[PDB]
Amino acid sequence: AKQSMKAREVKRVALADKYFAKRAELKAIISDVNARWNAVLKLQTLPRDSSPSRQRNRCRQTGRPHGFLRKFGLSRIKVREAAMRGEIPGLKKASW
Amino acid sequence: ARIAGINIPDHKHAVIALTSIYGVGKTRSKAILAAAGIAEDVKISELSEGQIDTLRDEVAKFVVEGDLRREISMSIKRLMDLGCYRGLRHRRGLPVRGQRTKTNARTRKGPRKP
Amino acid sequence: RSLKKGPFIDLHLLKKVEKAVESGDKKPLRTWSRRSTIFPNMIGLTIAVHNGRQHVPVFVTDEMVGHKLGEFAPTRTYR
Amino acid sequence: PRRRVIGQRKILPDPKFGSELLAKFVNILMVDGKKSTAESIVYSALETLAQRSGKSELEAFEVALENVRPTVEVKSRRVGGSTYQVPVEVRPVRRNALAMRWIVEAARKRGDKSMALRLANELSDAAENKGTAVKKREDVHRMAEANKAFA
Amino acid sequence: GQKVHPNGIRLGIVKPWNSTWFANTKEFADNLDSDFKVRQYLTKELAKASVSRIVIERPAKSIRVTIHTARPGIVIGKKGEDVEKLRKVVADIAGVPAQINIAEVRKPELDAKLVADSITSQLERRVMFRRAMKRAVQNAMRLGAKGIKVEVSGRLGGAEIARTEWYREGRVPLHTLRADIDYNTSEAHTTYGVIGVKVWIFKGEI
Amino acid sequence: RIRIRLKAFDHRLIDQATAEIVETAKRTGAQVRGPIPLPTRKERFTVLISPHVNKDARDQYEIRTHLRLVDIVEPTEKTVDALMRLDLAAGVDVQISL
Amino acid sequence: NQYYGTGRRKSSAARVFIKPGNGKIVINQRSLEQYFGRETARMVVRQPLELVDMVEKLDLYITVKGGGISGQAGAIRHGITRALMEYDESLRSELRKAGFVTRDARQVERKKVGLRKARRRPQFSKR
RNA sequence: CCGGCCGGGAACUCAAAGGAGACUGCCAGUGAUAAACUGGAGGAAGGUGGGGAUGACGUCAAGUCAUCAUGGCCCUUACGACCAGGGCUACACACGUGCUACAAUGGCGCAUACAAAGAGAAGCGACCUCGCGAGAGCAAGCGGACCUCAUAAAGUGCGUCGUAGUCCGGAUUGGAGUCUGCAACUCGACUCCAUGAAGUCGGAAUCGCUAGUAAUCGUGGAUCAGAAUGCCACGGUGAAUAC
Repeated sequence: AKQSMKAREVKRVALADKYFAKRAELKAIISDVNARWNAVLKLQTLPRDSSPSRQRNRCRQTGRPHGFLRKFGLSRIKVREAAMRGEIPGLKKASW
Repeated sequence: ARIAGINIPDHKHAVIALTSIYGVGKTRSKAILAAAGIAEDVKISELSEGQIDTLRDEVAKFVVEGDLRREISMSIKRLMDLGCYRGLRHRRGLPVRGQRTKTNARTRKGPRKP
Repeated sequence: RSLKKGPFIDLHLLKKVEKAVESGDKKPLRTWSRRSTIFPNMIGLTIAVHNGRQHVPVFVTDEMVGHKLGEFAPTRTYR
Repeated sequence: PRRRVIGQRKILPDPKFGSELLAKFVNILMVDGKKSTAESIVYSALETLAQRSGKSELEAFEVALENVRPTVEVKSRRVGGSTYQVPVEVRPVRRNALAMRWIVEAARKRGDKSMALRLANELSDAAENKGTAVKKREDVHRMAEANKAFA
Repeated sequence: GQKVHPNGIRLGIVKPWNSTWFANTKEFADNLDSDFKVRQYLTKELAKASVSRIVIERPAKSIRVTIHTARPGIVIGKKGEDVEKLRKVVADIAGVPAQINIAEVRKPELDAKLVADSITSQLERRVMFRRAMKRAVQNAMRLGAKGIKVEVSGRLGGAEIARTEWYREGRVPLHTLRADIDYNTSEAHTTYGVIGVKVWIFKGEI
Repeated sequence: RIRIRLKAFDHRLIDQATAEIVETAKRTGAQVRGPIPLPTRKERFTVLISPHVNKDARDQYEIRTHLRLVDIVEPTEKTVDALMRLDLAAGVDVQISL
Repeated sequence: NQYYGTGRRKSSAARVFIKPGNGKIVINQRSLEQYFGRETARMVVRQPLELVDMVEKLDLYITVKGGGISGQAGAIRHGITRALMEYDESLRSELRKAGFVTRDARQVERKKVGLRKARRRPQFSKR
């Protein structure tokens, strides 16, 4: 789904684990009941795609944004296709 | 029974007849009767006069009828004279708090025209 | 509303407001940053706020202060 | 009912009087699957019915329900391309089923305080057959009496 | 569009899974996508080799890919340089130390992947479809094969409307769940577009 | 003492594997409790089956994770030497935590 | 001595133990009128004991879990009738005839896709 | 230490694997002595036991070129790409599907009982302290029949309200906040105080349901940083009626 969008997604992940989880430290530790200075609330001139709330969780194969399933990492369409062929282990039809 | 204004409520439990005062609901009324040391389920009949003006003395400590109506009106006028979104929105007569006007804005907008 | 800790403005708008009050209110400011809570030092400036297509000038009065910028720049034109 | 002739399921009798008749009466009264509430209403209402009439419990109920049971009822045919309201003889299970439905419905129509008073006053108004459910029975019997010409 | 995939409804009954690793939720998606990459690669790079199945299993941080193919010699080659090349690149893809095996699919005209790939190859060599289908049904029924149905579809012979034209011989009991129905599907990218080839092969009743 | 907790998607495969670990352990060492079964986790997935509109057509699927617990009591050196490097299972996760 | 019945009913399970003795009923270390005897139809745990009577016949220690009120009660009824192997297969003529040894195998029907609940189909517009 | 709490017991619930079981098998009657039907016994279940999965050849040149793949056509300093702000949330209106109501079979306050199914590591997050509350602080335990989400609610027992637009109903609006997130103005969710519309059972018409069903009551999950009255599941109470 539009190569550009998948490339954009990889950009957001790479910035997400470069800056944040290392300087997202700020928003967890210094924005707190400690002193204060306005400074670390203004030290969010980090490139806005380091934010991990900007990944979409696209389908791993087709990049489809909607219908994602976090367990399999795929959209519902590729979950069904692969589920029926037998590449998803353990998964089968359900009836109860 | 003429408490907090021209408000005269009576023949009803004191937690609920106090709710007739514009600016006290159930919580604030429990606060008035607890602060004045009055049981919650006595009427205004069967309640003494010194007891009544202890309720007057307690209801005087919150912003009620006139002061509250002009405080609310003052807030809305400040918004409509700013010309913010909440003021233009408040001014046209359309829902303020980001609700749906495509359909079902009907309290705020009034019964349907043609 | 929001935020027990700090209000919000962008750092570029912080610097443009500091330089705007230091060297006097000369010109309206191009601001895209509608995210931004009006500060009391911003009183008297003319800050044009982007409404999707146009920067509309907002003259800051004293009672603008507990508000975002974009409240004074409507985005949809209804007739 | 197109093909399937059916059986019927057996209801547990009343836990105070052992009456399956009155058990079906608390099922007719029950709303929203709340059976405890309905049997409380029936015990209160029939208890004040037994206290008021002084007879007993379920013979005061059986008299008050005996005055509202329909004899025959109208029923549509649509056989000869016409709308007929033929009179037809009611089966006994349907007879007291209609009796209870009319008592309960008329008791929901009344304007007293509690449901036990609405239904106690409705059964008391049906004991000397002057209530609303007896007007429903006389109405049904005027329809089947006017249209007697179809059998 | 209305029939269930006849492999998927038999997954616990008679047919096995082509992936037989266990994994928790942390690495289920990663193992699964790594399987898409090794089947994608290993399907593209053995297009001439007539490959039927590729079965992945992961015994304790190592992949074990089994290539069910009809021509094992062309997969292995003159002393198996091609196999060690393939496990080198599968070890590159999956990131684990790779093993690789080759299972010889004898009777290749009873395997639906090989039949659909056959008919697809013939359709993209511009032969008429009735020969491809009809030959496939005849030579598949010739060796065992208690039933077979093939079904091509879509703009067949270069038309401007799309037909299907399926054939079948013998018994293909598709609602019976203990039936060993070997079903598979290919696509023929011709100069008129895609032609879909499905083939069901009924082998036995349990 | 030594709990070995096995998980797999196939119940024939897990009770084969745990039968092998039981007879291995109590053959070499001693005091194996037994394959206690510990409820199957059924994770259900309900996907839309069509590539466009049509909500009401859905396909329901499940993954059943089976556990077994063994809980070998005696810490013989022979049973921990003989218990390692001997699984021959492919779709089983073992946990050999003491 | 000690006589057992398994006795389940819509997601309940009532262990029913019977010793011969008085007419007391002990359910989850609690009396009958205190467990659910403040509520609807405590008669149904007493229905198997009116087919030949319990007046001072047998003390029963019962322990039910799962289910609701009526589910637990029906589970105890089935549990006592399964636990009247105290007397022989005599009782299970008449106890069969009241419909008490039947495990009432009505369970809640599952919700099905495209239906709001088990059979209530969502309402359909114009035609 | 009265709590399965401990030693212990493996009976029981239960867990999960393997079996038995239900086939008109037996009996009576009716029937071409046939198929079968009706009734009866035994049995947990009786006649495809209940439910699901399973959807024939084809129909609608039905839906999807926007999941993907793809023939042809078309743009290729642009119909491609990057960015910020906006919009998809607009509102004289009309329709669909739902939720909450109009109450006393109820509202509110106090006490108290009984579930099933699930999810959880960049996660679920006890206990304890602070806050009226949403929540905050320190922080165990748990990759999990062990810990957490997590108190089921209708129910029941007391008291009150008393047929009032009312102690119904909660929309709307003002103020004060909490959390998530670079960021809640357009345009979140939740909390507290205040406000307290419309609505008193719905015109023509129309819909769903045959038994653990409808009705009604809660709980969970997927997507998800945060956002469900929707969707998918789970149990509690539990009908009426079918000539």
